[PDB]
Amino acid sequence: DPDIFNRDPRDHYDLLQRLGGGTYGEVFKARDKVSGDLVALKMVKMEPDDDVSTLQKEILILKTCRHANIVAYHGSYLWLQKLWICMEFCGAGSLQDIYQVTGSLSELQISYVCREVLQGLAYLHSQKKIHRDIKGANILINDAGEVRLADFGISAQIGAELARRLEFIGTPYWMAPEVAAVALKGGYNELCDIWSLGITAIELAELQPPLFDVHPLRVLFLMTKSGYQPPRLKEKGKWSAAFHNFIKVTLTKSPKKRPSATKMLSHQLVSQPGLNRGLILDLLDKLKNG
Amino acid sequence: VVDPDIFNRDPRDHYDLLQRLGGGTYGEVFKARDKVSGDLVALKMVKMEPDDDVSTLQKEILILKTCRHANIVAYHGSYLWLQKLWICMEFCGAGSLQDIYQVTGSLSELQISYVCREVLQGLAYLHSQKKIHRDIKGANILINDAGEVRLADFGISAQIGAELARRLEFIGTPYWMAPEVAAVALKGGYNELCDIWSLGITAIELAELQPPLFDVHPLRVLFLMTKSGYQPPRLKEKGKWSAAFHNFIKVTLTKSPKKRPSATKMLSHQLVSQPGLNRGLILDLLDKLKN
Ligand SMILES: Cc1c(N)cncc1-c1cc2cc(Nc3cc4n(n3)CC(=O)N(C)CC4)ncc2c(N)c1F
Ligand SMILES: CNC(=O)c1c(C(N)=O)nc2n1[C@H]1C[C@H](C1)c1ccc(C#C[C@]3(O)CCN(C)C3=O)cc1-2
Ligand code: NA
Repeated sequence: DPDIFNRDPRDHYDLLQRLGGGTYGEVFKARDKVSGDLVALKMVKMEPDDDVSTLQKEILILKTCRHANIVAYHGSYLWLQKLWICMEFCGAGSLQDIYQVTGSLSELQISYVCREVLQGLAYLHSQKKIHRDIKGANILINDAGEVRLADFGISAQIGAELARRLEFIGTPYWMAPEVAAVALKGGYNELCDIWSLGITAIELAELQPPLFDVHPLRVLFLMTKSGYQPPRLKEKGKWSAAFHNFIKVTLTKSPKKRPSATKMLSHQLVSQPGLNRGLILDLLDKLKNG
Repeated sequence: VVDPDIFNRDPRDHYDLLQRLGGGTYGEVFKARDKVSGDLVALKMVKMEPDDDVSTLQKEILILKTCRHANIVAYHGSYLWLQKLWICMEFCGAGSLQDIYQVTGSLSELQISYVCREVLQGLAYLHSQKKIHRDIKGANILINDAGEVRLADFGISAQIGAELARRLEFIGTPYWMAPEVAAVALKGGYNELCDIWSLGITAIELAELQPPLFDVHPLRVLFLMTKSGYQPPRLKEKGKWSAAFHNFIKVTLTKSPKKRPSATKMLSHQLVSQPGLNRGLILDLLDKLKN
């Protein structure tokens, strides 16, 4: 790929500190040596006997993605078999990091977050791209209180596996149509991000998604049973009917009836006036006071 | 561990390798003869390393040793020696139905009806054990010297099991995951009824010596099955086949998995329940092969 910078990222950036994990790779905070601007660098090591398809898909996803509510992609450096993905810096970290200090968010704060994530998802889905990993840990906040979607590692893995299973599909002349549809289209569509956002709205309201106490495998099994009920907000009178309805429609069980991102953006909870980053600046102020 | 019952010895202590089978189609399968008794077996060799992931093989052997049925190829055990695993199975002199019809030509309706009944019995057993074959085809249906029909090649089935095992060990935190995504993660997006469709295609293969659309690009064929107006394939020669055979093709090739009948249900279909079906039809096929 000619877009890759074939040089050492330390040519341009002072590495400052490790910021955490992600779906794969280590993320570093760094500073532009010329402008003094801050960035984050997701470093992915490519070891000798490694399939790099997932990494290549991640770069492919980001190369054509330009939307304010998606963490900006500035490019990638390949050096000493390490790929450094350079991106926009969001100084406050993830919402999950934040609410573990501040406590649960207010309804207006959640409404701003949901509106901003929905704007990002509409753009992503308009590119036939899926996030598939929406949660508080993947919603980043910068010092201005603005909302950014991050970590496409899961998205990239899904696209690489789909391309791989397709390349190694062999002769499908005996294959049933439902198997073929799964091989080409994966078994679901972008509306899974709308459900995840509804669960995130509960997360931000209650500091954990439903059934977080339950073993992950057990949770998978419960969601596939006939009696599975979409979760609800635990405290009824704490939240408006608009918030309850938002949760109800985003958590529609059938994907055939789950509304799209663009449709959800006309929902009154996220289309109401007065939603601005200042609501999140207030949250960041709670952080600043222990 | 690949299998607690592995024989930690070289199978060539006991067998002489006589010839490779499949010409690469079946992989490294070998006709082998017992050095002492002269009994013939099939040894399928798979190369192993320390770094090699053994999950698929482990699943394949688990399937073979736990799914003993009259219509599944017989499994005699596995040898591990010098980074080579050998799967020992019964030897079928005639090979697969594809081997046979490339010599004999198209099978008769009764012979195809008998194969379908026997395969459905094996599938009904497999599905009853929460197993999916997912690669039913003429090349994977063996005919032994006694004229018995036996499903084989559980490699795709093993792969599917190994993918599910890896998704669940690395499931992470699925608390934000949508129900339809959890269903695909857990159940794969389809069910054992895909095998019923594959048998319908196989019945056409045994009658015409090619599956429908064999001359169309594989990726093109895949896409067509996802288009709303996909018409399931039919038998070419209408006049050659009975109404029951056409209807059997119709029902197995129900494109909606919600309406496709199960293996046990399909066994009460008029075609595969008719009294004229007996092993002699296949022995007759073997007699034709021998001539
Ligand atoms: C079908 C198959 C798959 N798909 C994958 N892995 C193994 C087998 C598999 C093949 C067998 C083949 C034979 N015997 C014959 C006889 C002939 N062939 N093979 C082909 C050939 O080479 N000739 C020259 C024609 C006659 N016996 C037992 C087998 C067995 N137990 C298997 F599991
Ligand atoms: C103060 N700040 C951060 O703690 C930050 C930023 C930050 N920018 O500030 N990022 C992370 N963290 C931490 C660590 C972890 C959360 C993480 C994990 C994965 C990704 C990613 C990614 C991409 O797939 C590649 C490029 N791109 C636009 C993606 O989405 C970013 C981050
Ligand atoms: Na072979």
